[PDB]
This record gives sequence, structure tokens and C-alpha cells, in this order.
Amino acid sequence: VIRHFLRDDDLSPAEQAEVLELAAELKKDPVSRRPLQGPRGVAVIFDKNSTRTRFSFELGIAQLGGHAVVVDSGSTQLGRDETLQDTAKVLSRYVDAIVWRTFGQERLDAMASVATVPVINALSDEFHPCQVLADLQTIAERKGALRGLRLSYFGDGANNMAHSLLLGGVTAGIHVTVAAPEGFLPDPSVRAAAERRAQDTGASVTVTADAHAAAAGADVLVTDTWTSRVKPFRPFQLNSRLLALADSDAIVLHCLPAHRGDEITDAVMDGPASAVWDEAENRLHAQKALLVWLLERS
Amino acid sequence: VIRHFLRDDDLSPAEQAEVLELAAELKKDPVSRRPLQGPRGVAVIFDKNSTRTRFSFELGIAQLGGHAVVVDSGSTQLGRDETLQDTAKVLSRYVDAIVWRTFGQERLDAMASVATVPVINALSDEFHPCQVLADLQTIAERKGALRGLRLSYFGDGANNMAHSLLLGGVTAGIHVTVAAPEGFLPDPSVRAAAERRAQDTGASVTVTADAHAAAAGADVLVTDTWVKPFRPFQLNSRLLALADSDAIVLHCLPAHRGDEITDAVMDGPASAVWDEAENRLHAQKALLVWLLERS
Amino acid sequence: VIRHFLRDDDLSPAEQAEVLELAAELKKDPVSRRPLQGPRGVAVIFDKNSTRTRFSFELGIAQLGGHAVVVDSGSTQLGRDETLQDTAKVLSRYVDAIVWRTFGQERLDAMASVATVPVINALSDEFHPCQVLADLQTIAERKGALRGLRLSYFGDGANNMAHSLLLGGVTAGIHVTVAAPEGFLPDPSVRAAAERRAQDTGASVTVTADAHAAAAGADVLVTDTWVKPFRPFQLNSRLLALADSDAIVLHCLPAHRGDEITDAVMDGPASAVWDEAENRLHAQKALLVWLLERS
Repeated sequence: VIRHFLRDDDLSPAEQAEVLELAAELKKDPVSRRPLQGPRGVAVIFDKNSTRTRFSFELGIAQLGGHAVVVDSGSTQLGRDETLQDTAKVLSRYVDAIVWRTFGQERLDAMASVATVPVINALSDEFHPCQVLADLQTIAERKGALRGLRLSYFGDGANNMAHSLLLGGVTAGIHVTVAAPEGFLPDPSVRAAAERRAQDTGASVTVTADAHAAAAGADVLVTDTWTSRVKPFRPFQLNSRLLALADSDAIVLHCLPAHRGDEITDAVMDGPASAVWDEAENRLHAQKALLVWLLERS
Repeated sequence: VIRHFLRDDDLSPAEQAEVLELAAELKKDPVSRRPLQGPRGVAVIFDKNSTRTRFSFELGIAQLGGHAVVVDSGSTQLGRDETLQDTAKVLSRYVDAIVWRTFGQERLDAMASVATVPVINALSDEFHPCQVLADLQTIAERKGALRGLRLSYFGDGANNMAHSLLLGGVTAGIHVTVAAPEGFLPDPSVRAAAERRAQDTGASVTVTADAHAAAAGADVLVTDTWVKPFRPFQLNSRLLALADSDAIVLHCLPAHRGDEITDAVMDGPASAVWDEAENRLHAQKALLVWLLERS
Repeated sequence: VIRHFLRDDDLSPAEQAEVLELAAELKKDPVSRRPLQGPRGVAVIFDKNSTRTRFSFELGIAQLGGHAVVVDSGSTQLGRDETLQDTAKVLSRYVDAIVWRTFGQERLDAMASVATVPVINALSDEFHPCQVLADLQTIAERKGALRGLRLSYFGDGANNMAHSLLLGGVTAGIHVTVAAPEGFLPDPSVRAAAERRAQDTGASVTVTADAHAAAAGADVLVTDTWVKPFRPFQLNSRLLALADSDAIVLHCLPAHRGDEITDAVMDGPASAVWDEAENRLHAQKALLVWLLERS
């Protein structure tokens, strides 16, 4: 009974492999799977609006045969006028899955503890597991492989992207380096779980403040905006020079939106190493795959 | 020429049975009717926002083959920039029905005086007839025949729910009782029309401040979110004990647990609240079908 | 390769003829053409909300088999957070076209410059070309051939409807007149481009401050919302009578009855205002279809 996806480690490696395999299949034949045919409903809920998250979910649902019901931040926020449990119980009568952008993980857990349909974290304060799914797919297609690559993330190590890349990466078997200054380290319990999960996949977790050392011989370079007070992040800028220390075949990822000239330069964003646009496109195929997998299991 | 749904008594007892029988058919086979295949448009319009009305309507529309165009209260309110008549006449060209959540009844009548397609009260200040259709549907799946049951409503006796349970209940032949505190009674015209409808069906209308007497021998106990005068009207286990042993509890939602209802009642075995939310879809679906095929 | 629609003259006269003719076929058979079957996505984005635009576009898209993702003025404005070029490249990966209600023309040009799918001007500060297609469509069904007809616009000569009726009107072969007061002239370069386009189609452009004269003999009388020196330009029974006996009136909506146009004109027998509003749906499908097969 009933699977959810609130954080990257909610999947096991084999299960993450299956989902990513299915993402490959769906990119090629986007309307070949129709488990939401009817149309069946899926809730798409935003505590804070995210436009790229709405596009990719809303079209991806429609393409699986369903109808996304989308609700804004312009509505009464979910836990204010009734408990989240009540909202979950009611929504479970209307839709086959619940996709939710929100704040703390405790709110996701609350909803997921009583729902009779899958709950999916669209993007939270702590995690961004749908983005990492698309990151991994973009890596799979660009490099032909996943296990054993060396991935480096630069910038705020406490942000949602840094956590997810840690958890999602080691699940995929990727050696993850987080390159972050001073006091912008990963939340410790996230780091412990990523190390624990790494012991089953042959991966590892490295945290350092040395942006040169983290860039050296890396296969993938990743960065995010400096908060989604900026003096400490400048050595961590993805520029031509830093990318020149990476493997010669290395690729660059950015979940977007980018602030060109701060965390990433125009040469690197617009250059041959950048997978940024395919990555963006891949939000659509990954989340599609996620849903199918979840629905056939629930 | 054109049937609308603005209040529970726009349908006749005979016709309300048709909609209800159809709603049970639709619960069993949710995609078997496709009158909106095309897709044809339906307008879904919110002067004040309602999440659960959005879910149920929008989905039910899609499952009839059509497509709902949803506008929020994050857009210019309907009667300000142009007359309600003008908007009605334009919408009429784009959609086959108009589903509107709005305030005063006069706004609904203004829109429905000139529309060439059915107009539906999604929810308003004065009635909530789609909720009562869902209420009657779930009552019917638990206790069979509707004619003759005793239904009591507790809480603010002047809000849209009481008006509608009054209007809807007697339509279906149920004996409706509003239990309200001293300064909170139904609109007297709604009250009188309910008494006028009840004569056709064998029903009756009671208004009282006696929670204990209203709860006694009751078949169905209902409440809505409400305040010191309201507390003796609370749906609690001690109030439930006075009811019939087979009694059920409905609540239109959201609940404010610890006020109008209690955790033990709403999560207890007499609670029908979840089936009650679900049937918003089925009832509204069947309403669309019924109206479209008669327009 | 890749055709956009940001101003009316983005289409050549022959290209325009095609779209309009298609509009009539799609009016007669709304679900006959299905290029976005899948559904494929189209972006519908509003820097500024517009209810009637949402309706026509969203259902248009649904009836070609696609799915409209609609984003409101209630999200971050489209350029404040990432550059437009980046937005365009990303949307080009999700949708097959971008429909956009924005402000300055340079914002549309920016998006159009790097997107790999058609970009459409749903409404902007300078132009409203989608409305004029609907206007042209409605004039065609009333009077037959468009060539050589006289159309006069009344009110603010500098607004988006004024520009678009000039460029769109002369593109169809229509003698366009703007009746505007004082210092409410058309943009000089828009007027220039209208004059060139008119030499091509063998039509003409007139701009005057004499309403009486502009009304005289005209086939089509048009107006938009406005406030003091516009009062001699009102569409009243008087001004209508000075036109041709078989004239028609258009108004893009919403109308402030009593100001730019009176009750008796608007609810009269020369008023094509509701057909004009219906045809927003049909003309924008035709544009979608046309632009898509060329991209």
C-alpha cells in the first residue's frame, strides 16, 4: 500500500534506477502511458508559486491522460482553516496523487501520514527531489552512465538543492562533493543519511571549502542561486577557469533561474558544457516517470 | 428553453429524484456520460475563492468531456468593469454552462436573466445547493429511501447551509429542524417557501433553540463552522447519544474541531463526512448532465 | 521558419486572407482541426489579467486538442527574475507556442528573438492584433468581401485598438479612418507603416478630428473605452444615422454604456458586438493553426 516521494532517499537505488529508466522511455514516447486516463485528477498545490514547476507538472499530468487541478498562493494557505490531515483525507477522494510545494518537511509528513494516494514534494525548504531526478536524467543521457561519476555542487550547502544532490546522488551511486564556505554547511542529519546511504551504493560524501579541489577531475559541476552576505560565495562562482580544472568532458547543471554574472558566467552557461536547457526540459519527463511509478505501486 | 440552479427549490421533488438517481449512476460509472465531449467549455468563476468547489467542479467537468475555464478573485470582480448582463451575453458564446461562486442572490438572477446557457450557484451568501445535493446523496446511500427521515442542523441558523438544508430537505421529503441561538434564525422568506414546499412532500419545518430536543430521535445530525451563544449547539458524543442509534453525522467543511464538532464525533463511526465531500463531484456532475439535456 | 504574430502587419495581405478564411471553417467546425493532439502544451501568460482573453485562448487551445498552461499576474512578472531570453528558451522546451499579454513591444520582441516556437501578442501596450482578426472575421461574415470597405474608429487614436485597426484594416484592403481629438494622435511610425501597407493593398489612411465626417458613408463604425474631450466622438444614434444605411458597429469590450457608446446603439440592429466577442475564439484558433504549420 501507498508510496510517497518527499525526499530523494524515499526511493531505494533500484527503484530510483527504474524511475530514471522510465524517464528515458517517456522522453522518447511522451503519450505512450495513460494511467490517469479518464481523466483522473491530480492535485497540484503551491504554498509559494513556482512557474517552472507548474508548467512541467501540469502538462506532464495532462500527457498521462489526467487533469491537473492547480491551486495558488492566492488561496487560503493549507493549514490555516483546517488541519492538513483533513485536507489530505478530502483530497484523497478527488484525485489520484497530490503534488505540493511547501515549506517544512513536517507539513509534508502530516499530509502523507493519512493520505490514501501518493504525496509528492514538488520543492520544499529542505529538499528539491524532483529537480535531482531531472538532473540525474540529464546526466544519464549526456554521459551514458551514473554509478561512479564525481559530482560537485558550489554555493550554499544548506539549501534545498545541496541536500537533494547529496541524497539523490549517492542513491544513484555518485561521489558527491559539496563546496561551501565557512558556515553554509549541510544540515548534519541530512549529511549522516547521505553517508549511510552511500555505504550501500559505493558512493561517498565530501564537504569542503576549497573550490579548486572540489572542481578538480569532477564529471559534473552544479550550482544554484546564492539564496532562493554574498562576499563569501564569490570564490565558488562557476566560471571558465574553474571548469577548466574539471574533467575535459565535464558538464554543467543549474536548476534555474540563473543570475548571469553572479553564481555562473555567460561563457559557462552558453558554452558547450552546459546541459541547463535539457535539464529544464527534463523536469517534465522525470516527474512524469515519478508519477507512473508511484501510481502503479499505490 | 433553459433550466438554472440558483437555489435548492429550482428543482421539483420529482426532478430532484432524477438528479439524485443519476448521481448514484455517475458514482458507479464516472466517465459513462460525455455530453461535454469536444471539449465544450464551462465557466467556473469565483468572486471569493473556494478550493473544494474548484476541485469538485473542475474535475467533474473534465470527466464529462468538457473543459473548465477557472477565474479567481485575483481578477477584476464581475460587475465592476461591465454590467453583469454584458458579461453573461459574452460567456454565452464561449461556454455551455456558467458556474459562479458569488455573494448576493440578485447577482445570480442578473446573470441568469439573459444567459443562453444554464447558470449554477457554486456557493453563495444565501444558499449552498450543490452541497446539499451531495448531502442528500450520501444520506441516501446509508439509509435508503429519503422520504420521512428527521434531519436536524445545528449552529448558525442564518447561513447558506441552513437555508439550503431547509429548502433541499423538504424537497426530498425530509423533516428539517434548524437548531439556532436567539439572534441567528433563517431568512423568513426562505423559511416560508420551505414550509410551502413541505406541504407537497409530507415534510415539516422546525426552528428552535433547544439543542437537546432537536437532537432527540434525529436520523441525521448536521453542523457547519460558526460565539458564546453557539456552544450548547456543539456536535458532541453527548449530543449524539440523544439521536437514533443508526444516526449519521454530516459537515460541509472545513471543520474547526473543538468548536462546532468534536474529534470523537467526526472520526467516530456515525461520521459520513468523507463520503460527503466525495459526493460533491458526483452530485454536481449529475446536475450538469440534467440541466444541459434540458437546455 | 518560425512565424510570430506581434503586430497586425506581421502577416502579409495574402497570409491574412488565409487565416480569416480558416477562421470561418473553424467556426463551422470547431473540433475538426487537431494539431496539438497529445495534448501538446501552449503557454498562456498574463503580465496583466484579461478574463475574455483567457476564455477564448484557453478553450481555443483545448479544441485543437492541446492543453493551455495559464499563468496569471499573480506570479512574479516574467522579466524580474530571469532574463526574458532564458524564459523563452525554457518555455520552448515545454510548449509548442507562447501566447503573451504584456506591456512594451520590446518585451515581445525579446522573447520572439530566441524562442523556437511561435510567439503571439494576445494584447500589449502598442497593439491588439488578435482582436482585429476577430473584427475582420466579423465584418467578413456580415458584408462579404473586405476590399474597399470604409471603417472608422472613434476615441483615443493612440491606443492599441487604433494602431491595430489601421495596420490590420489596411492589410485586408480597407479604407481606415481614425476620428480622434486634440493630442491623441496615432504613433507616427505606426501611422507611417499603415500608409505603406495601404499603398501595397491599394487602401488608405485618414486621421481627422471631425467625427461627423468620419461617420459619413462609413461601412463600419468602431470604438473602445476612453476623459473630457472624447465626448463629441460618442457612438450615439445620431452619429450612426450619418453612416451608410447597412453599416455595422463593433466594440472590443468592455463597454461603459453611456460614455463611448450608448444603450440604443449597442443593443440595436447594427450591433455586431456579440458576434465580435464569439469570433475571438475562432480567429485565434485559426492563427494558432496557421502559425503552427509554418513552424
